[PDB]
Amino acid sequence: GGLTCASAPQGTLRILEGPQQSLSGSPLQPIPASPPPQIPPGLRPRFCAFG
Amino acid sequence: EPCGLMNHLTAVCEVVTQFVYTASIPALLCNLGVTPIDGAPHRSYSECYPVLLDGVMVGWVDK
Repeated sequence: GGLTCASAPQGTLRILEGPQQSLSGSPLQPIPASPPPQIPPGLRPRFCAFG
Repeated sequence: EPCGLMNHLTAVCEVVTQFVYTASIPALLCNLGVTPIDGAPHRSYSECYPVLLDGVMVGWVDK
């Protein structure tokens, strides 16, 4: 009436919960790159010679 | 005399200072695929990675 060893298991199942990968879009930056410093339009000379 | 010994952090770098629960993490790692240190790795202990979480070895995510 006691507990005895039974037949060895024939296989093992290991369960884990996993989600999946999306598409590669690689959206690097809101406003991207190093935007260049640049000329103010027209500007004009702010200096003249004497005479 | 202090060269290379006294450094300074970059502008974006930062030190972590918050403390969190980190108690539901060992139970999530097992849902993800880790097998607890107790047993049944499902491979050979050589084709398995030893998982650690803050000094405490959760144990042996498959390779």
